[PDB]
Amino acid sequence: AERPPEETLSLWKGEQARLKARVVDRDTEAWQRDPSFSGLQKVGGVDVSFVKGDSVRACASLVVLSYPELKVVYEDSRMVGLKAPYVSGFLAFREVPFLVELVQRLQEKEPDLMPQVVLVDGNGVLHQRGFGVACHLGVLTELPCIGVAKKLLQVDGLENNALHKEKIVLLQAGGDTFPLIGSSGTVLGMALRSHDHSTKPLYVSVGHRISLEVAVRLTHHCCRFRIPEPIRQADIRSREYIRRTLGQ
Ligand SMILES: [K+]
Ligand SMILES: [Mg+2]
Repeated sequence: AERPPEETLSLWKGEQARLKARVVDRDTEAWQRDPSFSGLQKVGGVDVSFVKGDSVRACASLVVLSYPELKVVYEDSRMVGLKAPYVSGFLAFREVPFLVELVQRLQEKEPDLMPQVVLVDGNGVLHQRGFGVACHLGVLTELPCIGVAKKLLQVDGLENNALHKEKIVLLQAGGDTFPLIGSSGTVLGMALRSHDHSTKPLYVSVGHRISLEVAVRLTHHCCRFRIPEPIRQADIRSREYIRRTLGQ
């Protein structure tokens, strides 16, 4: 509903700094150091869709897909009540509690389908304070997480200016990338052209327990369309559930 007061945003910033010390930005799973990701069998995807008329009602979805076939083997959607509006840089405080609850519900119902990695709609370390929603989910669940964003977060001097759009033009095939370098010189993420018949890139960053190069290549391998299939299937389910709720 209402934008949070400065007292709340300060506490949220403090919480992000405390948790950021737990981010692991290298590979820690045997399949991640395999040239073909042999051993990777389950890739997760999450989405939260907010109802057009209601600032309280939302639908959170978790899917698990087989790898490499990308078939849905687990799905869960839930209507939830929002506690916070969208504020850029504080996305996790609007939705990460629902995602954690979705992972806990999977652990109770189908523990053998726990994903080995989760694609999250939104940034990881490409973030105002280096701790976006993909890092936040990763630290709370200890699952490997990848941040996949559909627009460029303009932090650390990153801009969607004419030079950025030129670089996008040079991305000519599915799988082409260019690095996102902050003013500090740090590599924050990668722009990725995710398939041959899309021109607007994805922006991929490390969430937790994965390296950037592995994060980018896996994201590419999950793309049948622009949006990686685990996120895409969670989107589809969240919106269908909202539709059926309003009657349709
Ligand atoms: K989402
Ligand atoms: Mg989505």
